[PDB]
Amino acid sequence: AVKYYTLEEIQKHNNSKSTWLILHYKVYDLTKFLEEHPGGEAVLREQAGGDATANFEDVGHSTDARELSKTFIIGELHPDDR
Ligand code: HEM
Repeated sequence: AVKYYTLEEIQKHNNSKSTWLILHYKVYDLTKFLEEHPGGEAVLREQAGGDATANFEDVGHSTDARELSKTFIIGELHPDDR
């Protein structure tokens, strides 16, 4: 099965308690990854609650980075909001 979230729900997760963002229609919970991110936590908090796909691809993340990102997926963006 798969859990779907709306943009309205995702937008709420951008505080000190929770940080979610969207990448390629998938929802990632990066709350506990903030301090481990090689690119820093500031670049993640700025995109929190929205779609960061372009910025993610813009810096050109490596294969290892993409493989690791999969562990943070909690669902997908609801089809109606795509
Ligand atoms: C899905 C979560 C993400 C993971 C697992 C992740 C992981 C990493 C890793 C492992 C690196 C080191 C270089 C590499 O291996 O490519 C990196 C660098 C970087 N990341 Fe991310 N990243 C994520 C999301 C993002 C997002 C959404 C942004 C921007 C909006 C971002 C901005 C950067 C920046 C600025 C660097 C530095 C690149 C450089 O110095 O060339 N990352 N990230």
